[PDB]
Amino acid sequence: METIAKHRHARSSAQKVRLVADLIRGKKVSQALDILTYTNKKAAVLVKKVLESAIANAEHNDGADIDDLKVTKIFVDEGPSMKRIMPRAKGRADRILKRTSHITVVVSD
Amino acid sequence: MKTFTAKPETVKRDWYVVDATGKTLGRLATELARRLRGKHKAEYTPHVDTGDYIIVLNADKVAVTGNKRTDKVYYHHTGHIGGIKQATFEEMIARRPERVIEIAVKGMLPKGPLGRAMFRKLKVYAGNEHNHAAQQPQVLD
Amino acid sequence: VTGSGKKPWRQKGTGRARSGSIKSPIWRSGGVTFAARPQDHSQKVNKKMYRGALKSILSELVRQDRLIVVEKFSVEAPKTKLLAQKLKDMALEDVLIITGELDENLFLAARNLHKVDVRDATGIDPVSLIAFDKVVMTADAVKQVEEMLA
Amino acid sequence: MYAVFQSGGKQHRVSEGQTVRLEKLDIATGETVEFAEVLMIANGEEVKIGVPFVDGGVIKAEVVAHGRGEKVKIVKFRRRKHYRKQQGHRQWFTDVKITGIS
Amino acid sequence: AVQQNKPTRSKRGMRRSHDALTAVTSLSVDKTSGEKHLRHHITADGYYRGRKVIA
Amino acid sequence: ARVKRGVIARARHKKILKQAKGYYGARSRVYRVAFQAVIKAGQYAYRDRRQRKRQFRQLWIARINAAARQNGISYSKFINGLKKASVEIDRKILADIAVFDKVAFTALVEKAKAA
RNA sequence: CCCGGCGAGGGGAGUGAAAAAGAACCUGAAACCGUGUACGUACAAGCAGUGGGAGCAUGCUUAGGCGUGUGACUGCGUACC
RNA sequence: UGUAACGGGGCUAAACCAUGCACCGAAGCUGCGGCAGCGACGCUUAUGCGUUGUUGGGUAGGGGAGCGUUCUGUAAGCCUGUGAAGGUGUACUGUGAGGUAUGCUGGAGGUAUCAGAAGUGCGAAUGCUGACAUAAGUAACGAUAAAGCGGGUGAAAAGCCC
Ligand SMILES: [Mg+2]
Ligand SMILES: [Mg+2]
Ligand SMILES: [Mg+2]
Ligand SMILES: [Mg+2]
Ligand SMILES: [Mg+2]
Ligand SMILES: [Mg+2]
Ligand SMILES: [Mg+2]
Ligand SMILES: [Mg+2]
Ligand SMILES: [Mg+2]
Ligand SMILES: [Mg+2]
Ligand SMILES: [Mg+2]
Ligand SMILES: [Mg+2]
Ligand SMILES: [Mg+2]
Ligand SMILES: [Mg+2]
Ligand SMILES: [Mg+2]
Ligand SMILES: [Mg+2]
Ligand SMILES: [Mg+2]
Ligand SMILES: [Mg+2]
Ligand SMILES: [Mg+2]
Ligand SMILES: [Mg+2]
Ligand SMILES: [Mg+2]
Ligand SMILES: [Mg+2]
Ligand SMILES: [Mg+2]
Ligand SMILES: [Mg+2]
Ligand SMILES: [Mg+2]
Ligand SMILES: [Mg+2]
Ligand SMILES: [Mg+2]
Ligand SMILES: [Mg+2]
Ligand SMILES: [Mg+2]
Ligand SMILES: [Mg+2]
Ligand SMILES: [Mg+2]
Ligand SMILES: [Mg+2]
Ligand SMILES: [Mg+2]
Ligand SMILES: [Mg+2]
Ligand SMILES: [Mg+2]
Ligand SMILES: [Mg+2]
Ligand SMILES: [Mg+2]
Ligand SMILES: [Mg+2]
Ligand SMILES: [Mg+2]
Ligand SMILES: [Mg+2]
Ligand SMILES: [Mg+2]
Ligand SMILES: [Mg+2]
Ligand SMILES: [Mg+2]
Ligand SMILES: [Mg+2]
Ligand SMILES: [Mg+2]
Ligand SMILES: [Mg+2]
Ligand SMILES: [Mg+2]
Ligand SMILES: [Mg+2]
Ligand SMILES: [Mg+2]
Ligand SMILES: [Mg+2]
Ligand SMILES: [Mg+2]
Ligand SMILES: [Mg+2]
Ligand SMILES: [Mg+2]
Ligand SMILES: [Mg+2]
Ligand SMILES: [Mg+2]
Ligand SMILES: [Mg+2]
Ligand SMILES: [Mg+2]
Ligand SMILES: [Mg+2]
Ligand SMILES: [Mg+2]
Ligand SMILES: [Mg+2]
Ligand SMILES: [Mg+2]
Ligand SMILES: [Mg+2]
Ligand SMILES: [Mg+2]
Ligand SMILES: [Mg+2]
Ligand SMILES: [Mg+2]
Ligand SMILES: [Mg+2]
Ligand SMILES: [Mg+2]
Ligand SMILES: [Mg+2]
Ligand SMILES: [Mg+2]
Ligand SMILES: [Mg+2]
Ligand SMILES: [Mg+2]
Ligand SMILES: [Mg+2]
Ligand SMILES: [Mg+2]
Ligand SMILES: [Mg+2]
Ligand SMILES: [Mg+2]
Ligand SMILES: [Mg+2]
Ligand SMILES: [Mg+2]
Ligand SMILES: [Mg+2]
Ligand SMILES: [Mg+2]
Ligand SMILES: [Mg+2]
Ligand SMILES: [Mg+2]
Ligand SMILES: [Mg+2]
Ligand SMILES: [Mg+2]
Ligand SMILES: [Mg+2]
Ligand SMILES: [Mg+2]
Ligand SMILES: [Mg+2]
Ligand SMILES: [Mg+2]
Ligand SMILES: [Mg+2]
Ligand SMILES: [Mg+2]
Ligand SMILES: [Mg+2]
Ligand SMILES: [Mg+2]
Ligand SMILES: [Mg+2]
Ligand SMILES: [Mg+2]
Ligand SMILES: [Mg+2]
Ligand SMILES: [Mg+2]
Ligand SMILES: [Mg+2]
Ligand SMILES: [Mg+2]
Ligand SMILES: [Mg+2]
Ligand SMILES: [Mg+2]
Ligand SMILES: [Mg+2]
Ligand SMILES: [Mg+2]
Ligand SMILES: [Mg+2]
Ligand SMILES: [Mg+2]
Ligand SMILES: [Mg+2]
Ligand SMILES: [Mg+2]
Ligand SMILES: [Mg+2]
Ligand SMILES: [Mg+2]
Ligand SMILES: [Mg+2]
Ligand SMILES: [Mg+2]
Ligand SMILES: [Mg+2]
Ligand SMILES: [Mg+2]
Ligand SMILES: [Mg+2]
Ligand SMILES: [Mg+2]
Ligand SMILES: [Mg+2]
Ligand SMILES: [Mg+2]
Ligand SMILES: [Mg+2]
Ligand SMILES: [Mg+2]
Ligand SMILES: [Mg+2]
Ligand SMILES: [Mg+2]
Ligand SMILES: [Mg+2]
Ligand SMILES: [Mg+2]
Ligand SMILES: [Mg+2]
Ligand SMILES: [Mg+2]
Ligand SMILES: [Mg+2]
Ligand SMILES: [Mg+2]
Ligand SMILES: [Mg+2]
Ligand SMILES: [Mg+2]
Ligand SMILES: [Mg+2]
Ligand SMILES: [Mg+2]
Ligand SMILES: [Mg+2]
Ligand SMILES: [Mg+2]
Ligand SMILES: [Mg+2]
Ligand SMILES: [Mg+2]
Ligand SMILES: [Mg+2]
Ligand SMILES: [Mg+2]
Ligand SMILES: [Mg+2]
Ligand SMILES: [Mg+2]
Ligand SMILES: [Mg+2]
Ligand SMILES: [Mg+2]
Ligand SMILES: [Mg+2]
Ligand SMILES: [Mg+2]
Ligand SMILES: [Mg+2]
Ligand SMILES: [Mg+2]
Ligand SMILES: [Mg+2]
Ligand SMILES: [Mg+2]
Ligand SMILES: [Mg+2]
Ligand SMILES: [Mg+2]
Ligand SMILES: [Mg+2]
Ligand SMILES: [Mg+2]
Ligand SMILES: [Mg+2]
Ligand SMILES: [Mg+2]
Ligand SMILES: [Mg+2]
Ligand SMILES: [Mg+2]
Ligand SMILES: [Mg+2]
Ligand SMILES: [Mg+2]
Ligand SMILES: [Mg+2]
Ligand SMILES: [Mg+2]
Ligand SMILES: [Mg+2]
Ligand SMILES: [Mg+2]
Ligand SMILES: [Mg+2]
Ligand SMILES: [Mg+2]
Ligand SMILES: [Mg+2]
Ligand SMILES: [Mg+2]
Ligand SMILES: [Mg+2]
Ligand SMILES: [Mg+2]
Ligand SMILES: [Mg+2]
Ligand SMILES: [Mg+2]
Ligand SMILES: [Mg+2]
Ligand SMILES: [Mg+2]
Ligand SMILES: [Mg+2]
Ligand SMILES: [Mg+2]
Ligand SMILES: [Mg+2]
Ligand SMILES: [Mg+2]
Repeated sequence: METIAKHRHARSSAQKVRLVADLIRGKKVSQALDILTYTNKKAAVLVKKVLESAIANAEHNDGADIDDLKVTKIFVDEGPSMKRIMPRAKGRADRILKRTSHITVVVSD
Repeated sequence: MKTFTAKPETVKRDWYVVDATGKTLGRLATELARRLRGKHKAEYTPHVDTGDYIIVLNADKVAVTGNKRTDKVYYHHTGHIGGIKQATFEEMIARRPERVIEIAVKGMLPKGPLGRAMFRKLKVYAGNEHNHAAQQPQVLD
Repeated sequence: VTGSGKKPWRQKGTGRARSGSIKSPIWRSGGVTFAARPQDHSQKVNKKMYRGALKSILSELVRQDRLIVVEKFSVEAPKTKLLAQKLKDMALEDVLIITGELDENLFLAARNLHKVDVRDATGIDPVSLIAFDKVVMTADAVKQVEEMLA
Repeated sequence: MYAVFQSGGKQHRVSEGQTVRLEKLDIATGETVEFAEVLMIANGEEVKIGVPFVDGGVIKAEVVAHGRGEKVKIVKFRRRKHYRKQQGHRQWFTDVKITGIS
Repeated sequence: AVQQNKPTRSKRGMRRSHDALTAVTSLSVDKTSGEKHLRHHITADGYYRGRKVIA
Repeated sequence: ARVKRGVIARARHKKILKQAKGYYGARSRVYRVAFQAVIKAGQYAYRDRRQRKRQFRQLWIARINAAARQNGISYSKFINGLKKASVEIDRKILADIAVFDKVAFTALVEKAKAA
């Protein structure tokens, strides 16, 4: 089994969330859950909630067992960006992009 | 029909010694650079380092014609604000006699990774003794 | 196109390609450079060329054996079932039944039949004589067409 | 064993048995060819030439195939002079299997 | 100010090579309870060095 | 009769981007940049079919000149020696014989020594 | 049902012929951004390709080699309009 | 700014004057294929060619012969849920525009042949619309009037309530 879980339209850019997701890759679920408790970032809480989903997701539906489970394929994709007007000096306007991410996690064994 | 090219792994490299005592710098340096490159070999390939290892002992005793002992200058920049340093052929032998053959060969070798690779092959020496007795480096003239 | 003549932004000053109208064909939602106008594509054909072409095509039917000349050709009552049934014996399907005396009974009975067409001897055409796989002409119609083409 | 011979305006150092691609010949798909244009024959004793060709040496070969080579594209392009040209080319060859170094 | 011509994926990557942040890999364990925490920091429940010193 | 040109343009761009496969950065990805690279590749290709014939001749000549000087004759005198003995063998083969069969090659240098 | 804040969002289960038809809903290209596999890449100078070319990885027929990806090193090479 | 007035190394011959055969050396010439333009040739024939010469760099520009696209006639025909168009790969093939066959995706249209008509082919126009990059996780987060601690609720509290 693989047993996916994913946050779609997660309010943070890829680049930032992808920085956390590089910590957890091919690591044991119990070790991976710990790191994000003591990774001083927002995207840690955002990525953890998907993993902690993926484990229950895996254990209830399909695979069972928490000991032998590794984060095989974690990846963050850039989602739809919301355009907003930011007015600048001298009359001109800039179109800022409130970015979103699609965070996927795969918890196999 | 796909002509032969010397495969590095199959290249059987040889060791040589040249006594440079009383030899003309350029005429030595040339014949060295021809060998180092591997031109003399019938399996010469321009993109492979086919040439032989050479030991050039008694570099300080190398001879030069005319007034080049004093007149021949070796310029180099320090890469600095106005740093151009010169050294005559005497002054060069007084400090670094290895540099004379080195520079005279390096100019005659090609310029690039393989050119630098075939320089490494050369082994210049000031004294008559060489510590590469292990390779049985045969005498060349 | 609907829209003002106004320049949206001025000639110089702003770092942007000089525009003169919202309606220009190189802009979106306005222009079409060489817009079509309703036009008449009909072209002149010389009487002698038209007659000559008819004489050319109508003579080639004789060589190919498409032209089936007949005596009296007419359905009994205005009914398709009978006309469809009588072409089985004649061994015909895609045809141009040319008739001098154009019967309403025969006409009405060939309106619904697709591969059959019933033109008058006067109203033969260049495309029709070529299009249909056979051409059934009445002896009166041949006599009329002979005189018409001349 | 190996011998040298001239064929398509050019020479081939060939051995007995192996296939050789050479320039097209006016020959059938599965007939045979005799090269009396032999330049050299090597063995224990080498038979080299002080004249054009050997003497009684004849290379007998059999025609294998009559296909065409890989498509070579030709791109001519004059920078800034509103000129460029395109032209493919497949060269005809004839594979021959050697069956007699005499 | 201002780039003459745009940098690549390659360079952008080359710059980002050092942006990768390090994990802790150094979790403590409280003597009595056996709960994981940061070194020299108190636990979630309220322990430090096997003695309760917090409500 | 309005003609959309999305199907055919794509097919034109995609053809060239297939030829650009292997190039660095935009030169593989971006038509506008690739198309130049693909043309240049063609120009260089056309050129280098000429230079391939040059380079190899030099490569052979260097091998023959190397193999000749082992036996004590220079290339310039060797080829004149072969010409004067009406030998028709080319550089390509002399270079191949020079590498492979030296005991054979030696006989050509003697054959040249006669003239 | 299950994770989550009786959220979002997911995993199921189910409906359908199909749910990468699940409402941000036919098809779903390209730019652009990723995750994994093969090779190359930390003494090397420039339109980044092109002719040569070792090795290595895979596909094959094998008891030769020939495709395919890669491209050490090397001759030539200053984009398009 | 740096040798910086042989391209460099370097040379008393690897300089110069003279002669003498060598060799290298271009897409030049010859060799062996392949294609095409014009002219003769025999008169084959209405043009294939035993041929047979010769030519074939090309901006402005002039003259030929084609590919492809959407639509109309051939077509109430033909190909298509035993899988169309489109998307995406692979393999052949033509001198080129291209063409053919097929894997996966797609889930319903497509269209031979020879004609006809064009909104008929885009890389550039500081082109026009939409999408996405770069700089960059950079500057900045808008008055230098100032915060501190306790409890509360809450998944979570520097900012909310007391
Ligand atoms: Mg939120
Ligand atoms: Mg990384
Ligand atoms: Mg974040
Ligand atoms: Mg986006
Ligand atoms: Mg402002
Ligand atoms: Mg203003
Ligand atoms: Mg000073
Ligand atoms: Mg060079
Ligand atoms: Mg309007
Ligand atoms: Mg006006
Ligand atoms: Mg006005
Ligand atoms: Mg401007
Ligand atoms: Mg509008
Ligand atoms: Mg309009
Ligand atoms: Mg328009
Ligand atoms: Mg009109
Ligand atoms: Mg008109
Ligand atoms: Mg009219
Ligand atoms: Mg009239
Ligand atoms: Mg019909
Ligand atoms: Mg009428
Ligand atoms: Mg001939
Ligand atoms: Mg021009
Ligand atoms: Mg073209
Ligand atoms: Mg600029
Ligand atoms: Mg610029
Ligand atoms: Mg990348
Ligand atoms: Mg950084
Ligand atoms: Mg560790
Ligand atoms: Mg339309
Ligand atoms: Mg377009
Ligand atoms: Mg496209
Ligand atoms: Mg297609
Ligand atoms: Mg194009
Ligand atoms: Mg594509
Ligand atoms: Mg490649
Ligand atoms: Mg490459
Ligand atoms: Mg692309
Ligand atoms: Mg691509
Ligand atoms: Mg040659
Ligand atoms: Mg629970
Ligand atoms: Mg809540
Ligand atoms: Mg509740
Ligand atoms: Mg609950
Ligand atoms: Mg939802
Ligand atoms: Mg939900
Ligand atoms: Mg869902
Ligand atoms: Mg079901
Ligand atoms: Mg069902
Ligand atoms: Mg079912
Ligand atoms: Mg199906
Ligand atoms: Mg499915
Ligand atoms: Mg389902
Ligand atoms: Mg599914
Ligand atoms: Mg299903
Ligand atoms: Mg699908
Ligand atoms: Mg679907
Ligand atoms: Mg779903
Ligand atoms: Mg919904
Ligand atoms: Mg929504
Ligand atoms: Mg919608
Ligand atoms: Mg969408
Ligand atoms: Mg539908
Ligand atoms: Mg789809
Ligand atoms: Mg998609
Ligand atoms: Mg869709
Ligand atoms: Mg797709
Ligand atoms: Mg894409
Ligand atoms: Mg693509
Ligand atoms: Mg990209
Ligand atoms: Mg990346
Ligand atoms: Mg990638
Ligand atoms: Mg990657
Ligand atoms: Mg590696
Ligand atoms: Mg170095
Ligand atoms: Mg290295
Ligand atoms: Mg560099
Ligand atoms: Mg350099
Ligand atoms: Mg350079
Ligand atoms: Mg290449
Ligand atoms: Mg190659
Ligand atoms: Mg291998
Ligand atoms: Mg190179
Ligand atoms: Mg150069
Ligand atoms: Mg270049
Ligand atoms: Mg140039
Ligand atoms: Mg200076
Ligand atoms: Mg100075
Ligand atoms: Mg200088
Ligand atoms: Mg100088
Ligand atoms: Mg000066
Ligand atoms: Mg001076
Ligand atoms: Mg000066
Ligand atoms: Mg010079
Ligand atoms: Mg010179
Ligand atoms: Mg003298
Ligand atoms: Mg002179
Ligand atoms: Mg001469
Ligand atoms: Mg040549
Ligand atoms: Mg030529
Ligand atoms: Mg020529
Ligand atoms: Mg012709
Ligand atoms: Mg003549
Ligand atoms: Mg010419
Ligand atoms: Mg021309
Ligand atoms: Mg002009
Ligand atoms: Mg044609
Ligand atoms: Mg057409
Ligand atoms: Mg077509
Ligand atoms: Mg089509
Ligand atoms: Mg139609
Ligand atoms: Mg109609
Ligand atoms: Mg038909
Ligand atoms: Mg029907
Ligand atoms: Mg049919
Ligand atoms: Mg059929
Ligand atoms: Mg049928
Ligand atoms: Mg069916
Ligand atoms: Mg089905
Ligand atoms: Mg079936
Ligand atoms: Mg099927
Ligand atoms: Mg199928
Ligand atoms: Mg089809
Ligand atoms: Mg259509
Ligand atoms: Mg089609
Ligand atoms: Mg298609
Ligand atoms: Mg198919
Ligand atoms: Mg098949
Ligand atoms: Mg099909
Ligand atoms: Mg599939
Ligand atoms: Mg599917
Ligand atoms: Mg479907
Ligand atoms: Mg449907
Ligand atoms: Mg399907
Ligand atoms: Mg339909
Ligand atoms: Mg049609
Ligand atoms: Mg037409
Ligand atoms: Mg047409
Ligand atoms: Mg027209
Ligand atoms: Mg017209
Ligand atoms: Mg147009
Ligand atoms: Mg354009
Ligand atoms: Mg173009
Ligand atoms: Mg243009
Ligand atoms: Mg543009
Ligand atoms: Mg600008
Ligand atoms: Mg634009
Ligand atoms: Mg950015
Ligand atoms: Mg930050
Ligand atoms: Mg920050
Ligand atoms: Mg900066
Ligand atoms: Mg800063
Ligand atoms: Mg700041
Ligand atoms: Mg501030
Ligand atoms: Mg403030
Ligand atoms: Mg202030
Ligand atoms: Mg209180
Ligand atoms: Mg509190
Ligand atoms: Mg309390
Ligand atoms: Mg409390
Ligand atoms: Mg509470
Ligand atoms: Mg609470
Ligand atoms: Mg809590
Ligand atoms: Mg709680
Ligand atoms: Mg609670
Ligand atoms: Mg708490
Ligand atoms: Mg507080
Ligand atoms: Mg504060
Ligand atoms: Mg505050
Ligand atoms: Mg406050
Ligand atoms: Mg307040
Ligand atoms: Mg209150
Ligand atoms: Mg307060």
